Amino acid sequence: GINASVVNIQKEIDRLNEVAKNLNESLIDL
Amino acid sequence: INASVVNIQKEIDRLNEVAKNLNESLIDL
Amino acid sequence: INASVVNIQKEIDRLNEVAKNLNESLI
Amino acid sequence: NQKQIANQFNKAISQIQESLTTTSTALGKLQDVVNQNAQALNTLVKQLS
Amino acid sequence: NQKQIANQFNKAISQIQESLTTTSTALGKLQDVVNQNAQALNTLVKQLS
Amino acid sequence: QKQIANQFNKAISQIQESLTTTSTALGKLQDVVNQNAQALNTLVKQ
Ligand code: NA
Ligand code: NA
Repeated sequence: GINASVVNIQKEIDRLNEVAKNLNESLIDL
Repeated sequence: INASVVNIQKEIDRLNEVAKNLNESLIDL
Repeated sequence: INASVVNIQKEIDRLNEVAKNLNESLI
Repeated sequence: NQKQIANQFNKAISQIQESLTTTSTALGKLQDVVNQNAQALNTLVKQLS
Repeated sequence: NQKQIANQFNKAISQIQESLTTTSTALGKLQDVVNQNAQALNTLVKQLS
Repeated sequence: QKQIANQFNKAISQIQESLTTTSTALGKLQDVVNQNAQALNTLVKQ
C-alpha cells in the first residue's frame, strides 16, 4: 500500500511575498 | 538503500518562539 | 524513472549574508 | 513625533511576526512530507528485499 | 536624532524584505522537488505492481 | 529616544537569529531531500 504524499505550502510562499510588499507601508517618510 | 528523515523541529520551534518574544519588543505608545 | 536534486544553496547563503548585514542597521 | 515612528515600527514587527510563523508552518509541512516520503521509500525497499 | 533612527529602520526593513522574498523562493524550489520526487516514487510503485 | 532605539535593537537581534535559524532549517531540508533522491535513484538502477 505504498504511496508518497505531495506537500502544499503555496499559500505560505505567497504570504511571504505579500508580507514583503506590505512592509513598504511601514517605511518611515523622512 | 535507506532514506533518512530530517529533523528541523528545534528550528521550527525557535521561529515560533521568536515570533512570541518579539511581542516584548512592541513599543508602548 | 528519475528523482531530482534541489539547489537552494544560493538562498541559504543570501539569508546568512542578510543576517550579517542587519548589524550595519543596529544603533 | 516618536508616536508615529513607534507605530510604524510596531506595524512592521506585527508583519515580521506573521512572516516567521508562516515560515515555521511551511517548514513544518515540508518536514512532514519529506519524512512521510522517506517512510514510503524505506517500506518499499523492505517490500522488495 | 529621528532621522538617524528612521534611516536605520528603513535600511533594516529593506534587508528584511529581501530575506522574505529569498525564503519564499527557497521554499518554492523545495516544494517543487519534493512533489517531483513524490511523483517519481509513485510512478515506480505503479510500474512495479 | 533611547526607549525606541533599545526596542528596535532588541527586535533586530531576534530577527537576525531567525534568519540564521531559517537558513539552517533550509539546509537540513535540502540535505535530506537530496539524500532521499539518491536513494530512489539507486533503487531505480537496481
Ligand atoms: Na551578496
Ligand atoms: Na533577492
